Order: sequence, then structure tokens, then C-alpha cells
Amino acid sequence: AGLPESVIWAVNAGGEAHVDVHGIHFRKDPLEGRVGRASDYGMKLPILRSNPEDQILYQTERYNEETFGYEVPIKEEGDYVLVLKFAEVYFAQSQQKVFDVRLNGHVVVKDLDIFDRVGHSTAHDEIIPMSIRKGKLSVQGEVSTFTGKLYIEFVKGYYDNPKVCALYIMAGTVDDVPKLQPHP
Ligand SMILES: OC[C@H]1O[C@H](O)[C@H](O)[C@@H](O)[C@@H]1O
Repeated sequence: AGLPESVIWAVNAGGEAHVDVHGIHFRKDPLEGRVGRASDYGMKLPILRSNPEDQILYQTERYNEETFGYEVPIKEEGDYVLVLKFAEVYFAQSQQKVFDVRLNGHVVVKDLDIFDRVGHSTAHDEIIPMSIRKGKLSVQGEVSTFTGKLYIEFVKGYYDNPKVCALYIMAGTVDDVPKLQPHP
């Protein structure tokens, strides 16, 4: 199946619905009023590297001073890819904001420092392939029992607060995923 048809679940964190240049519908945030804090602070800033019709995705966020996450129902077995979108709209030095990302307890991104990787007010995406088959989740070579729901967690450490800007899951493999342009 082609791209928009292959997307099973997608969220614009801290914001309203938005359809991107690829036809992907990022839904209004289901955690509004529930857990964490929404911020539109980035709406004052141009976002580098992102396509300009879609910068609203990176200008809105959900963050928190304690660990928080999203629960995702997955109906059918198959191969999937999770895409996580971020931007640093406040700090402009390394080791100011740093956090881990976990999937059903497995640490899939260790010590994420958005500024260190891309700079200030600039798009950064993480791309995480996975498989759900024979009652198991498989990610980065580790395997555990899958019950029907995936728990995506952003973990509080010592350096400022965990955050996320947007996220989506598509059926397919990594070669099917649109990539951001190369960046120094
Ligand atoms: O709202 C502006 C900023 O407030 C806090 O510093 C948050 O930890 C940060 O993620 C956010 O970008």
C-alpha cells in the first residue's frame, strides 16, 4: 500500500489537526487536558530543515517534569516503522536538555540531545523499525510479549524535561519512509 493508506496512527503533539505535504494526517493531540503540558512557544520561530508548509508540527510540543507517554492499539501482525519528530526551541548549548525514549520498556534512543545533533530551531527525526508477529514485539534485536498495546515513553533525567513534537506509525520497512534533507 502507498504512503497515506499505510499510516495506522499519527499525532500532532500540543496542537490541532494538520495534513502534511505527503498526505499524512497528524491528529489533534489526544492527551490535551490529560497528562503533561502543551506549549506553542515555537510558533514565533522559523524552523530550519522542515518544509515550510509543515513547520506547525515542530512549533507545537508536549513536555513534562516527570516521565510520560502515549498508548497505541495495534490491530494486526506485520512489519511497522515508528517516526518521532523533535525541535529544540529554547536552548542553544549541549548537555542542557537530554532524555531517553523507551518502547514497552526497551530503551530505543539513549541520551537524546536535540541541540547537539541539529542546532537551535531545526527539525530532527528518529526512525525506529519493529515487527509484531507470533504474539511478540521485536525491536533492535530484543523480544518480549505483545498484548495488543504499545507504550511509547519519554523519560525524565537530570538535564531539563523530556518532550515530543509529532509522531506516526506506518506499515512497511525503512526504505518506504520519507527522509529529511541532509544536514551538517
Ligand atoms: O515552552 C518553552 C520551553 O519550556 C520549557 O523549557 C520546556 O522544558 C521546553 O521543552 C519548552 O520548549
